[PDB]
Amino acid sequence: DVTRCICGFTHDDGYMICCDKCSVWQHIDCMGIDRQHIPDTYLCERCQPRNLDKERAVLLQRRKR
Amino acid sequence: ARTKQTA
Ligand SMILES: [Zn+2]
Ligand SMILES: [Zn+2]
Repeated sequence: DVTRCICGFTHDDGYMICCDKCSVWQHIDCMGIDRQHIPDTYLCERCQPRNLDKERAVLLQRRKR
Repeated sequence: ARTKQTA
């Protein structure tokens, strides 16, 4: 029941994905996950470090509040 | 993966 996305927003935007290791939920749009290409296994950006555009995530989520 | 699509 924990949300921790790179955008920092805690609302549910209608399409989220759960880290298989730490169980936090993230918005697929923020994480650049294509709804047509959901992976079998998913790890968040802490459990599988990688670079993402945080500012893009924030601006996308602002208009979803 | 586990996802959720809240409507
Ligand atoms: Zn997000
Ligand atoms: Zn994780």
